[PDB]
Amino acid sequence: EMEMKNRQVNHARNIWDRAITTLPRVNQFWYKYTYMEEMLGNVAGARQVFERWMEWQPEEQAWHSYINFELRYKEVDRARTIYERFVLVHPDVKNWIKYARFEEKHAYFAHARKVYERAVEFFGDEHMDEHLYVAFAKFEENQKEFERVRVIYKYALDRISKQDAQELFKNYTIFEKKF
Amino acid sequence: QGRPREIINTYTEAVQTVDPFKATGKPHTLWVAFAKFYEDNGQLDDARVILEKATKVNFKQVDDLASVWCQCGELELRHENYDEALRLLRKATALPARRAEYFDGSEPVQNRVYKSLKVWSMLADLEESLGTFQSTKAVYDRILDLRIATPQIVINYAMFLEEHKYFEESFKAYERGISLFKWPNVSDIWSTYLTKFIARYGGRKLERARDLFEQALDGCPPKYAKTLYLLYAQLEEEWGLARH
Repeated sequence: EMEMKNRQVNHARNIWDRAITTLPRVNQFWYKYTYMEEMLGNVAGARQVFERWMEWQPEEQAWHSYINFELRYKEVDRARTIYERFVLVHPDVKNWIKYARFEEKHAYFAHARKVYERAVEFFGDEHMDEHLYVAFAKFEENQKEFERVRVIYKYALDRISKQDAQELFKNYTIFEKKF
Repeated sequence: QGRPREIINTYTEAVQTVDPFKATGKPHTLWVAFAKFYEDNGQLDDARVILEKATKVNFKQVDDLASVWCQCGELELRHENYDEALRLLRKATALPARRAEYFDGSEPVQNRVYKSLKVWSMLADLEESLGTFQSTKAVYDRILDLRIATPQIVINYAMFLEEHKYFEESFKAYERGISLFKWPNVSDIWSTYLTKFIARYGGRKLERARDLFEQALDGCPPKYAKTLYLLYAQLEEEWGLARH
């Protein structure tokens, strides 16, 4: 902070690179380097520092910040290429439902079909963590009725002992009936 | 001004509009009219380029696209022989099958029943004159709606009865009429087709016919005015059983 407060930018970057190489487990120095790069230009050194921070096995809060910084820089191919190794590290239910983020920008039909096939071919063939089916039903209700009645009724092989939830059976029935 | 002919020039100015802004259906209807001016321009000359240029606007999410393609299908019906009209209408009618609507806009849903069922109906199974309707073309229209459609129910079930005339088309018409619209809107036509199909397919004085007719209409609202009886009551009294 004392080096960034002054007009020296070469020594500040050399101190930040040494702090990032000596303390790889620290996250405050990486956040300060990301803030200094956002205060600076949009050169490829910021993307290289982000790739070096992501290659050091970061958490989901750093991956979400990198995805937000990529989405706030008008990047479509670079955001989709950097999202392939994010789902392969943390296979969470919040990360599997956020992997199909290209449908919310240009509606990405082939990419949504590939993401649905990857979500059906992933882990959870018997329970699906009670979160992929509701998102698939919402994506089918927002789109046309191609496979909206199939995955809600004929795909009950991955259900857990009651074929629905307690407060989400009549709601799913009303969502499938009136759409 | 000089609409049929003046210099054989200003018709291009009639097709010249531009001024890009927010509009729905105006450039497509005026583009189809410009395709009629192209029909007076020598017909297929410049017409296919206008249909291909106006065929892609953003990604789906418009009812004017399939309306302009269907209008080109009507101009293809004005084209006499149905060979090329059926090939171009078959490919252009098969394009919405992959992707229909609901990309971005003010429409919450896709609503491909109207436009998609209109293009599929113009391609095959018109139930009036044009032929070349395959046995799977009715399932291609029911799959074209992909959920439920009411625009051509009576006529759709009549076409499935023309191509088949069996109990499978009657049960599919009853399910498509029940899931079509709640209450005896299309379900009343499903009841009429259930009695007529019950007599002409399931056999006269059949127990399953009364079981299904009494099962679908069981609770019911009061129909148009009311009928809870005369169909099933008269059918049961005419079945030869004075007890039931």
